[PDB]
Amino acid sequence: TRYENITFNCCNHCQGELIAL
Amino acid sequence: EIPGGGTEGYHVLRVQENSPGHRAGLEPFFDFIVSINGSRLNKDNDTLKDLLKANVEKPVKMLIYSSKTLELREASVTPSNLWGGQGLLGVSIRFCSFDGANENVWHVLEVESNSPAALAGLRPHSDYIIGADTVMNESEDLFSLIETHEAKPLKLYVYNTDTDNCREVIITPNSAWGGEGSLGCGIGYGYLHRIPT
Ligand SMILES: [Zn+2]
Repeated sequence: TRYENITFNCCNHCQGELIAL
Repeated sequence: EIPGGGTEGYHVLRVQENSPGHRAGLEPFFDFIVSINGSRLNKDNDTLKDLLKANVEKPVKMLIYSSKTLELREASVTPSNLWGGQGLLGVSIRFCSFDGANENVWHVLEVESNSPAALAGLRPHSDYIIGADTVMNESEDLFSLIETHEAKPLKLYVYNTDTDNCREVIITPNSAWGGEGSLGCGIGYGYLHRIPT
């Protein structure tokens, strides 16, 4: 089981590039 | 109460613990940043990044839509490079839109002892599967993914109502586990099986 600083890139609506800010 | 209207915004997908985003209460997966200091973020451009840069060490006000609560809220966030980590917020985002976001979740119901579900650490009633590393945009898609991962490890993203946190689990569906199906837990989908509001 992972719990930390996860990127939940599992949305079918996301359109833009993944950006860290 | 979103000045400017529309459903576009920045989907928050990662919030590093102890970051300014974390301190402000930004929640990965559920939160969409829809405005900053009253500027509507309804276009995929550099406005958000630039406003953060202009406001380093200055609190900014974000308007956020949550697909968990289905509500708007304001949060104060202080962009900073002094918190120890990388980035002024410590978050990752993608331009997105929040309409329909709350519907793609699968509610874990009863979990049988010694089942693939039990072994993966799925928790009855309080866990909601929120996605995987492939697209799932219809009720049957988790079940299809389970089928296509017969006897193979499958990563699932899971929210829990009691801890109010998301995590990653690995499940290995297995039709030979001893009981019915390959999962050994019930799964609910639809308006009765969404994260409690
Ligand atoms: Zn999204």
